[PDB]
Amino acid sequence: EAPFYRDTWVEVDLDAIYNNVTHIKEFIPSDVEIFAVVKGNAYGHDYVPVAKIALEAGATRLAVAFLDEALVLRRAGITAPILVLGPSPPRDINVAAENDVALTVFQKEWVDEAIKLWDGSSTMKYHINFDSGMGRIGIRERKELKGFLKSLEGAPFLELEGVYTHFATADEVETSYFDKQYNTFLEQLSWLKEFGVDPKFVHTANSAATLRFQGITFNAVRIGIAMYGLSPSVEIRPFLPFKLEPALSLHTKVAHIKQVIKGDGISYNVTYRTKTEEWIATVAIGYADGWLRRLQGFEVLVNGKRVPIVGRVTMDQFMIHLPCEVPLGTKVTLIGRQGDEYISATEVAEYSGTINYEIITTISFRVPRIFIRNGKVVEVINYLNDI
Amino acid sequence: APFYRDTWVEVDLDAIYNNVTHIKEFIPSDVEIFAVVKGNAYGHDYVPVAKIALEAGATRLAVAFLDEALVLRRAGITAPILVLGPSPPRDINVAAENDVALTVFQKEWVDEAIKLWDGSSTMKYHINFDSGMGRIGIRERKELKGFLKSLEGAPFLELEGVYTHFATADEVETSYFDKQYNTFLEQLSWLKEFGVDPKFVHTANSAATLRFQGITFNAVRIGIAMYGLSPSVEIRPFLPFKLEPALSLHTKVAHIKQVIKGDGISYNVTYRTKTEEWIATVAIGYADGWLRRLQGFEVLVNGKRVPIVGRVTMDQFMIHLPCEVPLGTKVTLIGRQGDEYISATEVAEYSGTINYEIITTISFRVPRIFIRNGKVVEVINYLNDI
Ligand SMILES: *Cc1c(COP(=O)(O)O)cnc(C)c1O
Ligand SMILES: *Cc1c(COP(=O)(O)O)cnc(C)c1O
Ligand SMILES: [Cl-]
Ligand SMILES: [Cl-]
Ligand SMILES: [Cl-]
Ligand SMILES: [Mg+2]
Ligand SMILES: [Mg+2]
Ligand SMILES: [Mg+2]
Ligand SMILES: [Mg+2]
Repeated sequence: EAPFYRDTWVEVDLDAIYNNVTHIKEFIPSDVEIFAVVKGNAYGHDYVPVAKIALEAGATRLAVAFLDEALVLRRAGITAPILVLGPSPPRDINVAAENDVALTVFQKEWVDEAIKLWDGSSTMKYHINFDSGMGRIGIRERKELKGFLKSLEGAPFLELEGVYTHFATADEVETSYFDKQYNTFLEQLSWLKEFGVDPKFVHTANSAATLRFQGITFNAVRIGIAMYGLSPSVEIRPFLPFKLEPALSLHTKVAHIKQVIKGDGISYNVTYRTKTEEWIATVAIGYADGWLRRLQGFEVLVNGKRVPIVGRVTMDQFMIHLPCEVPLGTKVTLIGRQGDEYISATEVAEYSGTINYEIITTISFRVPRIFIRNGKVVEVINYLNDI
Repeated sequence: APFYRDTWVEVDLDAIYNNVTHIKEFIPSDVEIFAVVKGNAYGHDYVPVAKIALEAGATRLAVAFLDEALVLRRAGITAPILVLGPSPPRDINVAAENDVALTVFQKEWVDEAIKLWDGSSTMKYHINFDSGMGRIGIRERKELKGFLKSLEGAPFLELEGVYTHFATADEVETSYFDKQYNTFLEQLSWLKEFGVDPKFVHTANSAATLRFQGITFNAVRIGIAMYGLSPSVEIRPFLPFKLEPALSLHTKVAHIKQVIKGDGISYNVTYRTKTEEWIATVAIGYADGWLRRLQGFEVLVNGKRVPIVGRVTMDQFMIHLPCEVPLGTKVTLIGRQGDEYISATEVAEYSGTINYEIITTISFRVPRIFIRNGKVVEVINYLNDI
C-alpha cells in the first residue's frame, strides 16, 4: 500500500475485471484464447494489477501499445506472452527478443533495417498485422505481402507467432463494413497460403466483435474495454449478451466549503457568478489529472445528489455548487456510484464530446490507484512515489 | 532513460533558464521567484525544471499537492517548497518531516491537525486569502479570527507567508484585478489588525508579474512564463520581453502507404480518401494526451502542415501527406520544424481550450529529452521508473 497525500483517487475493483474476463472466457469457444489488452496504462486502471488479475481469470496472453509498456510487465515478474500491437522502430529488435516480447511486424523496410541492427543471435517473435479496412497499420496488398516475405528470407531471426487484423466498425449496429473486413481478411489469409506461410495463430476480434459475431474468434480474441466492464459503444450496449461490471471509479473529497454571496465570481475569468448566496465546495482534482476544462457544467455526485461543476476547472482543483453545507472531507464521486445514482465513464464522455476509452485512459499518472479484491484493499499504487 | 518508441517531448533547458533570468532581471532585486512546477512542471517534468529554475535564480518551488513536493525532495532538491492546493490534515507530519510548507486557511484543518500531530514535528504554512478567485482561502474577517483562535492550540504550526491569487490577470481590462488587489490589501489590514505580521507576501502569477506595478511584494509565483508561453493571446503584445518556448513534442513516421480512392481510415470510417492518397501513421494517440478532438488539426512533416485524418486512436493517428516520405521521417506536433512552428496555443485554440491544458496533459508514458547548450543532458522515461 503506497502512501498518498491528496484525497483524490481511482478505485479499481479487481473482482469486476476478474468477472468480466471469466464471463468472456465462458462465452467464447473452449479452444479460443484471450489477450488481455493493457495498453494505455491498462486503460487507466494500471498495467500490472490488471494484467495479473486477467491472467488469474483465464486470459493467457497480454497486449500493449509499444515496447516500454511490455517491459513494465516483464519487470513485474509477468512471464505470459506479450504482443506489441502498435508499430515499433527496428532498433527494438534485440531488446524485444531478450525480453520475450513479440512485435507487430508488417513492412519489408522494417525487416531490411532489422537485419542491419540484429545482434546475430537473438530470435524475435512477430505477428503480421493485415489491414483489412482499419487503415492504421498492417499489410493491405498481395504484392506488398510478397515483398515483405522476400525480405524475411534474409532475416531467419524473425519468427512468425501469429497473424491478425482489427475491425473499424464492430461497435456500429449496421454491419456492412464489418462484413467487408471479414471477407477481405480471408482473402489476405489466402495470400499467405499462396506464398507457403502458415499463419499459425490467428486473431481478429476486439471487445465489440467478440461480444457480437459468430465465426470471428479464430484462435484468440483481444479484449480491452469489455475487460474493464464498459460497452465499446452506446449503440451496442443495449444488446450485449451479458452484464459488464465496471471496474474503475474516481473520487475526491470536499477540500473547502464556503457560502459565497449573491453575484460573486468563481474561478478564472469569472465565468460563473452565484445567483443567490450559494454553498460552493472545492475539490483537489483538475485538468492536470485528466479531468478537463470541457467538464465545466457537468454534474458530479455528493451525498448521492447530482451537483454541477461551476467556474473554470483549474489545473489542480475545481468548484461545485451544493444545495446544502456539507462537512470538509465529504466524498465527491466523479465516476462511480453514490446511493442510487451512478455516473458512468460513458456519461462523462458524452458530456465531453468523446468516448469512454478516452476518459478512463487519460486519468493522470499522478492520481493514485487503490485496488480492491473481495471488497478489501489489497494494493495501492502511487506512481509519483516511483519517479 | 532508454525508450523504445520514437515519440518524445524535448525540453530546452536554456529556454527555461533564460525566461527565469529575464523575469529576475525585470522584477525588483529584493523580490524572490517561486518556480511553479505543479502538474509535472506543466508537462516538462518536475525535477529538471526545478533544478534549472533554481540555477537561474528562482529561490523557491511551488506544487499542487504534497506528493509532488516529495518527488522533488527525493531528488535532493532542498529549496523551500509550498503546496498551493488544499491538503488533508493527515498530511501534517509528513509535510513537516520533509520540510514542505502547506497552504492552511481553515480552523477545521487546524482542529484536525491537532488530533493527528505526532507530538514533535513543526510544520510551516502559508495563509491563502481568497480575494476573488473563489477557489480556496480565507474570505472574511470573522473567518480569519476563528482561524487565528484555533492556532492557539497548535503551537507546532509556523507561519511562513501569506498570499492570494488573481483570477483575471491575463485579461486586457483590469477592473476585476484592481478589485482583487484592493480586497487583498484589506485582508492584509485585518491580519495586521489582529497583531500578526504576514512575514512574506506573494500574489503575482506570470501575467500579473509581467504587467503590473505594486504587486511584487516579497515574491512572485511563475508558471507559464517560465515555460516560455504567454498566459493569454490578448496580453501577448503587452509583454515586456520575448518569452522562449521550452517544450516541443515529436514523433516519427511509423507507416506510410498509398491508399486507393474511396477507402476508409480509422474507427467508424469517418475519413475516406478522395484519390489515391499517401497516408502516414505515427505512434502517438489519446493515451499520450493527444486527444480525439485534434482530428483535422495540421501537424508538421518535412516543414509542411498536413492534416490528421480519421479518428485519433489510443496510441496512433494518421496523416494525409502530399507525397511519399520514408519511415522515420520526423513529425512535429508542438514546436519548430523547418520553416514552420506550431505553438501550444495553436493546438489549444483548435481544441477549444488553453495552452496550459495542452502541455500539462502530455502523458507520463512519453519520454522527455532535456537539451542544454544544444546537447542532450538527460532523458527521463517515467515508464522505466514504475
Ligand atoms: C485497442 C485495441 C484492441 C482492444 O479494443 P477494445 O475495443 O478495447 O476491445 C484490440 N486490438 C487492437 C489492435 C487494438 O488497438
Ligand atoms: C497555477 C498557479 C500559479 C502559476 O500561474 P501561471 O499563470 O502559470 O504563472 C501561481 N499561483 C497559484 C496559486 C497557482 O495556482
Ligand atoms: Cl490496426
Ligand atoms: Cl453473427
Ligand atoms: Cl487560490
Ligand atoms: Mg464582497
Ligand atoms: Mg458520506
Ligand atoms: Mg466480490
Ligand atoms: Mg495569541
